[PDB]
Amino acid sequence: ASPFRLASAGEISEVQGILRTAGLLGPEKRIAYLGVLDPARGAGSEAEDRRFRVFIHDVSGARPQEVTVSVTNGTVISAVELDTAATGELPVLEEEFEVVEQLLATDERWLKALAARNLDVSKVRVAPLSAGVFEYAEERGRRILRGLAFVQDFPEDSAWAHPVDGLVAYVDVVSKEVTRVIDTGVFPVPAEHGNYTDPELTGPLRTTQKPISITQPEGPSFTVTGGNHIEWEKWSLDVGFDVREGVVLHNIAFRDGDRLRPIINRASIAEMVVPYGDPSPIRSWQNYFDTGEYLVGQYANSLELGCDCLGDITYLSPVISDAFGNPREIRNGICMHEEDWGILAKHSDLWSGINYTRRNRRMVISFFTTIGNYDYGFYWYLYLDGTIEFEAKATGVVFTSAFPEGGSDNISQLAPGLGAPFHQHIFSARLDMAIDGFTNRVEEEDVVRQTMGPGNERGNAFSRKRTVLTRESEAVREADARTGRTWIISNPESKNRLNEPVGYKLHAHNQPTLLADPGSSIARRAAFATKDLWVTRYADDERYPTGDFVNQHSGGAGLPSYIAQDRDIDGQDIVVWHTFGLTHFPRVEDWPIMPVDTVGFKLRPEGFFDRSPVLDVPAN
Amino acid sequence: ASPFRLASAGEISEVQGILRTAGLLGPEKRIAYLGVLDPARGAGSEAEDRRFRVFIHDVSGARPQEVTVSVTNGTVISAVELDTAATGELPVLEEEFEVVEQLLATDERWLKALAARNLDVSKVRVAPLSAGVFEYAEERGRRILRGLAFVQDFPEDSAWAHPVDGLVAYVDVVSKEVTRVIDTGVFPVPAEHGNYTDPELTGPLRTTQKPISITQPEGPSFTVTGGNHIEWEKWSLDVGFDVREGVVLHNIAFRDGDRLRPIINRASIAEMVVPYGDPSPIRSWQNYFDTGEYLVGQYANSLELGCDCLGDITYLSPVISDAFGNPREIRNGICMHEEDWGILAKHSDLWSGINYTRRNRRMVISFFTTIGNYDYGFYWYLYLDGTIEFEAKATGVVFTSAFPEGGSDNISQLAPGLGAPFHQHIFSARLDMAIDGFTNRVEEEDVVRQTMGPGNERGNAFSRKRTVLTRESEAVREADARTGRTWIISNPESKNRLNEPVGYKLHAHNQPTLLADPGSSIARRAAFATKDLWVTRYADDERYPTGDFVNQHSGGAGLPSYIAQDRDIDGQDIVVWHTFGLTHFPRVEDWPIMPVDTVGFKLRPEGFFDRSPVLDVPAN
Ligand SMILES: [Cu+2]
Ligand SMILES: [Cu+2]
Ligand code: NA
Ligand code: NA
Ligand code: NA
Ligand code: NA
Repeated sequence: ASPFRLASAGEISEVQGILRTAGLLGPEKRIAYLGVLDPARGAGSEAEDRRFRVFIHDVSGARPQEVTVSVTNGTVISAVELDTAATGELPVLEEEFEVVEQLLATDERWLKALAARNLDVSKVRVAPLSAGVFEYAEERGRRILRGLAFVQDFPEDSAWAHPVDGLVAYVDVVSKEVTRVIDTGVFPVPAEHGNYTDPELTGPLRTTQKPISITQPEGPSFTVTGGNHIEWEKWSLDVGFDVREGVVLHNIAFRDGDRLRPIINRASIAEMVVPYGDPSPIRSWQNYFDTGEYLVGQYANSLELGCDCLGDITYLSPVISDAFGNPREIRNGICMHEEDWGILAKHSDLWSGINYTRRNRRMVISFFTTIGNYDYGFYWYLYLDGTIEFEAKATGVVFTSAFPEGGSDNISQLAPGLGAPFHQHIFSARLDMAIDGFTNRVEEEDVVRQTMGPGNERGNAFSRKRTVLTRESEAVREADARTGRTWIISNPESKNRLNEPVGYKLHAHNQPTLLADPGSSIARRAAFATKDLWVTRYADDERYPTGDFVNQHSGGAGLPSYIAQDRDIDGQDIVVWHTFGLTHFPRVEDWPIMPVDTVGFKLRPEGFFDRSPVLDVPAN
Repeated sequence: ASPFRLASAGEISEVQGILRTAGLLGPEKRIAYLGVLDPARGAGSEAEDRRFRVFIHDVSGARPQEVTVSVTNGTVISAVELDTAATGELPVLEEEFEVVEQLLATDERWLKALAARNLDVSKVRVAPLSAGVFEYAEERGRRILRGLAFVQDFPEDSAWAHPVDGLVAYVDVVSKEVTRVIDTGVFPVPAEHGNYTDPELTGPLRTTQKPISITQPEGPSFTVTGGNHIEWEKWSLDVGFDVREGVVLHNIAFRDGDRLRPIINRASIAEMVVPYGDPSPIRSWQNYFDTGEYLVGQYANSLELGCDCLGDITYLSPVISDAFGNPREIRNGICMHEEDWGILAKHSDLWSGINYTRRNRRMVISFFTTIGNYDYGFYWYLYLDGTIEFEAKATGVVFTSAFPEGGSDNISQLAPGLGAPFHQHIFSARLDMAIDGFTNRVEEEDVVRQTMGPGNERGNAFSRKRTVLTRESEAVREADARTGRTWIISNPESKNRLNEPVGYKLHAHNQPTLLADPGSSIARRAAFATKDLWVTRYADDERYPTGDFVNQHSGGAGLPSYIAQDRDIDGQDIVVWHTFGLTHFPRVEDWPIMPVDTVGFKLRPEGFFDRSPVLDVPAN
């Protein structure tokens, strides 16, 4: 009955039927995106209407469409033709990936380039990459992918070990034309293999690791109701899944005595960009918007018990649409479990004689996605003490190139002749805040150093200052680790027992933001990534920091255009957008498969409760 | 047989006998510090000599002594009388703590102050705190403690809830004289209790938490030999224990094929300071050097199975000396165990068809100490992939004051009338490096942004720069989170298979350093805490960043005096000193007992290995 329930296979089948009957899903059409729309603000009328948003691509070159459907009523609500030269192309389709390699295999220029390198075309894999927007006027309004080549010596070989540098091609995937083949010169193809399951590379496997057995003899402490509603240790939330964003958390609330207190209305990773920092023309266009261009949810892994998720695991299997509107289940795509998390609180008191220890735990909600060579884990954590944390885990195989003789300022060497270009992995968390309700504000908190003198005669005092962000034009903020800068989201109309506004503090990791020149194409298309924190006034249609149609969009859409409205955010329905990421200079230890590295953020209560919220945790 | 073995009870008993026979341990003497000396450089002669360093206090006012003893030979090696007005006082003795409250109970000024507040002297606990060095000329060369008062309503009451503000006393603990009683005015004593085991405060305990059972059916994967030598998943190290520093790690090495490769010769937390930022004269002198003044090892907790350490736990019970030279065992003072640590590496490859997942784990070595109201956990972690990490966990009860009517810029309000002064908790990690041997150097690595233009026509390139620190005078460095600053410790004479020097990268958390005015007493005594990174040339006698005798030492000793030697550190035997800490603005949720907060650092391999070191981890 809950409006936040996961999409069912029956809903998706109904959407397909509604589109087909309306004449919108002929044999030339493909569904590039399908997802449920969240309820609009003020849904306290119970008048549920399950609506789906659909992007429809046409493989014959006709204009694509954006369509909204009500499965409750069985009707098309609206259908708009899209001018993609203006508003951006649709996300890349899984079926377009294979088109690139097949088209290049019959192009005379491509074959001549491979022949010069004595490579068998049957052994050459082509990575199909998003194109971005650069200097090529003929690409405006066309669906382009760019291809980079790797050699696979045999069917089980890791092609990433054998990049074909000096060569790139551009492909129009609708007209099925190779527009350009660029050959800047022959580089040796690195010859060492990177097969991390080959015994010749691994050596004998270790026999020293003894089992760690994690079990829950009475079952887990959380309950799942209505398919996706979780209650755990005073937390309450709904676990959503969207094919673009992946796991989405709704209605995060905490049961404080007899009050269910809201904290976050919607939390998601709303974009993630991977920009490459190699100025070679073979790769200087390379920027992945994994969320906006590729849709990270549709490549979610099925997670295996004992290997991917260890312990007493509860799975969710979300349903998405394939390109024809058929429902597809991602079996065991989301893992949920609780974990011991060390000591929560401890004190041995000399005067009272009381020794006190309590243990912490966290609830984990995670999924893993694979986009070509990279694999990303998305982890949401809820702690007993009210802390909320996100962590991204980056692994997989690094993207490779030749390593030039005489070295490089922009590429690491991993093996003889094998390079890995510098790059970043940058995420945008969209936090639609609801601290004790929807009237919220953001304050920036800095440490304040004080000078020795009157009133501070021993020169020991220090303080802090808080600055309220009152309008969107002043709500674009940068980190300052040296001054301990954090941001507090508070509710000025809801006070704790000390008559202070209740709040939550955002703690960032203070990693570098986007490094590209501010005049670059990527800085314009990924403007969100140039600043650590943005605050906007909530609006139904302001969903992504990069806009709705990211693929081949010329720039400026999303957050820079939203904040130009300069709306009041002082005690209003607000959304916090936090940029955070990893700057990756690959090391030898990242090859041939990369150990996990992590980045994230957390929010901790700041006078939200009237005292510690974990006094009622038992001794265990 | 190993020279790095823990001190035995028999060794300590022999030290006592040697001191007694030499006439150095009469009834007026107290042992303020006793610990084993590490082998000197070049101990490859097997000529083992177990030597102990002893600080001997005299309760009659005679000069204290520093003594070195050889238990192997049964001799006093050297004995030096100390001029404490010059070189500092000895660490505080546990037995001096009770002297303060007892002496004040008979002082007419103290009793008049308590009578004005209608407090029963039998209910007034006095926190005995280190004195530092301020404006009081009569304290030079005397052993002073300062006392702050708290009311205990009944024997099991938490006195911290009832600070007696406006009152402080200074006590000469040798002459047993109260030198000064300062009463700046009557503040109401906060009346709410803070008894976190009282059902009236906790409410009914939760019944919702189901058990998490962590077991190892075949036992743990590590072995312990010689009492304290650990081998685990290619790591090798010795776990030491010192009464001042606590757990010390020796001879950290990694088995790479058939070579045992050193990484760190000695790792320890060599100082930790807690400066308070309240300018009230009642507290503006308040700075704890928990390591140098109090000795954190002697207050180590006995850790309980299932509560403090969960899983298959191996304990060490270190032995220390009491004040009379008798051995005292800290039963179950160190916990050692391995922990599952999520996913290590993962890739699902479209082209090869191979799906690959491996799980990570870490070895944990920890102890917990209690100093008055605060409790600190010290955690060392070793990971499968070569990462080394330290984490401090801060909990206990925050130090309190009155909350002034009309508020404060330097104190948080926790409850009606109850304040908590702002403060920091700052640690110094001393890392005596040995990356593939002792010829090491430090490079500072910054991200480099590049301008769009020739050679970078699309404005996407970025790079990095490394600066070698060649002399101690240029080796005092500050963090810069915005430029992604890290430090690399490398061995220029040991190269990986790509002909690059092997190295390890230090990743800091980039938290604020010491906030006090640079002209303050604490900035002079804790100079190490004003900068994030120091590099010195190894020397036997340069052990602590604050010097040997921290208590009431006027300042300048330790790191600032060491680096004035301006020694060569470019490919030499070097020591890295890393400052890191927490800046604590207490929140309501920290009261009445504080949930754990954490800070730390980590070191990751940087071309130390020829490829990923965890290819031989099995599928599990
Ligand atoms: Cu990367
Ligand atoms: Cu603190
Ligand atoms: Na446009
Ligand atoms: Na909001
Ligand atoms: Na002095
Ligand atoms: Na060294």
